[PDB]
Formats: sequence, structure tokens, C-alpha cells
Amino acid sequence: AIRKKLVIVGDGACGKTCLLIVFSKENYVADIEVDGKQVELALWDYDRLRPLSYPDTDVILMCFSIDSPDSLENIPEKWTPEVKHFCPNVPIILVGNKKDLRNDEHTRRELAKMKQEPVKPEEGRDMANRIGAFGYMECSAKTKDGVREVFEMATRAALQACL
Amino acid sequence: DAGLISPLVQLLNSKDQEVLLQTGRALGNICYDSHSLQAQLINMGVIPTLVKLLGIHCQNAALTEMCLVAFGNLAELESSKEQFASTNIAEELVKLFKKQIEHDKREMIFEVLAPLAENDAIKLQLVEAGLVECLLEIVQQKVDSDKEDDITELKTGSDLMVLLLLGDESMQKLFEGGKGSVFQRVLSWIPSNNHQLQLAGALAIANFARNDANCIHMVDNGIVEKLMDLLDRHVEDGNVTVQHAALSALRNLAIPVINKAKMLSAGVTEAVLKFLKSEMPPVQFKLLGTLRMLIDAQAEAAEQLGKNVKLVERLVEWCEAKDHAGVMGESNRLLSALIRHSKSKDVIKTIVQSGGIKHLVTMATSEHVIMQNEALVALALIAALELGTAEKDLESAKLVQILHRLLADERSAPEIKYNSMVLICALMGSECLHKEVQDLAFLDVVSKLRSHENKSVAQQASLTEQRLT
Ligand SMILES: *C/C=C(\C)CC/C=C(\C)CCC=C(C)C
Repeated sequence: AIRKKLVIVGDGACGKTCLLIVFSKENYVADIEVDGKQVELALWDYDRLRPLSYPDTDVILMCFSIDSPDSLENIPEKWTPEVKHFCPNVPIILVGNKKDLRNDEHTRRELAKMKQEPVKPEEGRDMANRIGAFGYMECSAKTKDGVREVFEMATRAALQACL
Repeated sequence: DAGLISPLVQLLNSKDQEVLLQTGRALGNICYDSHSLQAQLINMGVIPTLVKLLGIHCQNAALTEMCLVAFGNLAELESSKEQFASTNIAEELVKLFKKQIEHDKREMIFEVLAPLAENDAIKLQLVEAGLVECLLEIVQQKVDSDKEDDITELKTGSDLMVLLLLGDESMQKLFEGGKGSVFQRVLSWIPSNNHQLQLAGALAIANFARNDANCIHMVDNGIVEKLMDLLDRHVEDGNVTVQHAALSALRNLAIPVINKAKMLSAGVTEAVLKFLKSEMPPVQFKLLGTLRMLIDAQAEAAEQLGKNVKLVERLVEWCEAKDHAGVMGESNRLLSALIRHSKSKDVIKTIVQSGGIKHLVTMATSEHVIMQNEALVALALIAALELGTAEKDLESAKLVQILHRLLADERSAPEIKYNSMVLICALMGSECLHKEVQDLAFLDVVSKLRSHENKSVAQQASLTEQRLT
């Protein structure tokens, strides 16, 4: 058994908390469950402070919603600098929340009223290679599409650090 | 495969150097990147056997290297650390760290210590062995040296010292009590102009500062003053990492009631507020933390901080940021805390004007029950003292509607203080509009009565106030 920790971060948390509560099968403990080689993942008065670099964090999931390209463009300015300074060497996974509402009648039409359109996977990978991500992966909270593929990817990112 | 390993492991008992080297090379691959097999090697159990080897063949170079890589790999498994703690490995790694000098050979030993150190019991063993001594000498030598190897050997030793101070037993041994012989030498890092040492020092301090007694004995010996000098150095720009570490220590030093006073007199509240402008959430967080701790029993301090319009305006600004929302929470609680501790009509008028009522109201519907009534109590104060100046913003916030929802509950005894904020808010003409929304049916049910004696009475009195006047 190997314990790895997963922080997760993004604009509005009805997009993100949707991502981790769907794996029931600010503190939570899921598993594999347990496919025979066991990997466990913990999630996100006196304060105890950790140096850098020996952080109690093995991988960050930077979340943006596909229905808001504002929430994608905020990534480099609002989320990345924090991680830059405080969690360096911690691998990142960029994550497009709610992939189901892309070509939709209600929400690409409502996005036009912002002079805008939904986020492409080109714009996603462009940001991922920009912020220095370990990888990218879109996923839908409500339709269960690509959800396990994020936690697959997160775990692979965590493990990769004889004689 | 248990067929394969059993003999390979029984080979490890060989007094022959060459035998080990090969049986090692074998054991090596596979299990290379096969944690399944590595895990079985722990059960065997090879760990205590390997620690013995390292001990006997330390003046050898070839296997000693290979031995360390094993430990570094094995330590990544959970089972390993408890097993490692039985071992003499703490003593044996330090005894090695002294002997070896080359930069490459140390960094290998460091990459074993770091994961093994996470085990709180190993920490103590390492300190007892004298790792702390070596670590400090590595810092001292290489403070003003600018060799890229030397600055990273500094960072390792300094940050590892910090790590060691997370173990409660180990830390308490080093804080001797502060001032001791190590703690002193770590303190001196905060006056220093080595950006890393500043960081380490602040963090070390904060980690020392993790029980009432230690935090007292530090505030009295002028740690609070030294931390402010560090903050005053990093005000305009730019090392956010250090701002945080220093703030984070103050926050801890301001936990016990005794120090709350003493720190206000030294003027922490002033120096801390210089980072109101900061746009870095972790710095924003430990700012708001340290304020909320400084004002806890102190009313007059809270009266000035409440009156301070610069601050209160920033708080209402942070409350209304959708993200993070780690900093949103801490901010929202301070708004309550300013009102609650000062009990000042002025600080209320400051907050209602900054637009803070609508936030205190939405905090009353928080999932954490402590925060819930902090909002309700701060709202109780708002209504008792300055209901006129507040009542217009209060209808806007839909407070009356929330309180009815609150009092048909699944549930809390915090419903009492709501039945008081209802009783008190009732005497405002623009105010409810609770009779136009029918609370009387819920109040007489609760009158007769919750398991709490106190919950019954105000509710039975609220029944009489809601029928008569
Ligand atoms: C990748 C290396 C692994 C998994 C560990 C292999 C080595 C051992 C097991 C221990 C052998 C060490 C000596 C014989 C000194």
C-alpha cells in the first residue's frame, strides 16, 4: 500500500466538488478499490508548517470549467503563481470540468452574449503546456465521462518522482 | 516468484562482499519498478537485515551506495517506516553523513533521510544521533557561498531542520527550552540576509511555537520583535514565501491568551496590516489569522481594528471574491469577530457602511456550526446596539427569511440565539415582516420544548413577544 496526496483547485466549487463526490463507490478518501496492487489517495488550534521542498502534497489538479473561458484564462494569473512559489516540483494536472455542456443549445448561445464561445481541447492543451502541466484531461461530472481517467492520470503523475 | 526470492534473501546473510554485490544486482532487477515485489521484501523481512549490512560494510563504497537506493525505494512504501524505526538506521545514516564529504554522496544520503524523517519517531532518533549538529554546520559553512551545489546543500539542511521540528517529541527536545543551544542558532537565521535561512527560521519558529508554554516563553524573549523586522524587510517586494512563514509564526505565537496582550503592545497588529495590499492568498490567510487571534479577549484592540476603514473595506472585498475560498472564510469570521469582541457602535457603523451585513447574514447559513452562531451573535449585537443604521441592508440580505428556515431545523441548539435575534429584530418598523411571513407556528412548537432548558425559555418568551407587542 502506497499513500499519495491530491490537492485540487479551481474557480467555483460546484464544478470541482462535483468531480470528487462522484467517486463514492475538504477531506475524503477514495481508492482503486482495491485493484490488487493497492494505492490510496487522501484529498482536498496550533498550525504546523512544512518547508519547501518536503511538501505534504504529491499532485495538484488545477480545475477550470469548459463553459467559462474566463475561468480558464484566470489559471495563469490567479492559481499558477501560488503554486509557483509555494508548491514547486509538485506536478500539475489541468482539468476541464463539465465537458457535457460544449455543443449545447442553452449554453453556447448564452456564451455568445459574452462575445464568446466554449473552450476547445486546443485551448486546453495550450494552457497545459504553458503552466508546465504533467498533462491534460477533460471530464464531465454529471455524465460520468472521463472521470476515472483523471484519477488514473493523477496517480500516474504522483508515482513518477537501481543499483 | 516467492520461489525466486526466498534464496536471494537467504544469500543476503553472506559475509562475502562480492556475493552480496551480485545477489544485490540480482534482487535489484526485477524488482525494479515492481512495488508488489518490494512490498514482499519488507515482509521477508529484509529491512532490519539491510540496516545490519550498511553497518558492517559502510567503509565499502559499492554496496553502501546500492544499500541507500534500496532504502530510498522501500521507504516509499507504508509498511517500511515502522520497520525502519526498529532499526539502528538513524544512527547509521548520521555516522555515514559525517564520514562522506563529496556533494554527490551526501545528496544520496539526504534522499534517504527526507522520507524516513516523515516518521515522527525517526525524527527523535536522528536528533539523538546528532543529525541536527551536522545540518547546522552545513548551513554555517555555506551561508555566503554562491556555488550552485552549495546553495542547494544549504536549502536541504535548512529545510530538513524545519521538517525535524514537526515531530512533537523531537522539537521539544531541541527547544531546550528556547533559548537553548540549537534554538538560538536557528533564531539567528531570521536576522540573516540569506533568503532561504529567513524562510527556514520563520518556519522553524512557527513549528517550535506549537504549544501554549513554548509560545509564551518565546514572546517574552523577543521573538515577536525579530519576526516584525523580517516582515518590515519584505514589505514592498517581494519574497511572498517568507512573508507567509513569518506571519504563520506570529499567528501561532498569538494563540494563548497571555501573549495576545503582549503582542499588541509590541505592535504586531500594525506591522501585519502592511500586507493588506498583498494579492497572495496564503499571505492574506495568515494575515487574517493573526488579526483574529490578537483580538480574541482584547476589546479595545478590536475597537480600533473595527474603526479602521482601510481594513474593513478589504474584508468586504475578500468576502465577495468567489474563490478561494480559504481566505474568504477567515475574512468573513474576522468581520464577525470585530463586532463581537469590541461590542462597539462605531465598529458596527463602519461595517454596515462597508456593506458587511449581507456577508454576516450568509455566514449564518454556513455548514460549520461554530461560524453559524458567530454570524448570529454578531447580528444579535448589530440589532441590540445599532438596529436603525442596519435595518435597510438587513431586509436586502433576506435575514428574516433565513431565520425562519433556520428554526425549522435538522438541526442545532444554535436555534436559540436565532430566536433571540428574531425577538430583538422584531422591534424595527421597516423590520419584519416576520408577521407577514408567519413564524408563530414554529416558535410555539419549539416552546414545548427542545431537550435544552435554555432553548425552551427564549422560545416561550418569543411566543409571548410575537402575540402581544
Ligand atoms: C530498485 C531497487 C530495489 C527495489 C531494492 C533492491 C535491493 C535490495 C532489496 C537490497 C539489496 C542490498 C544489498 C545487498 C546491500
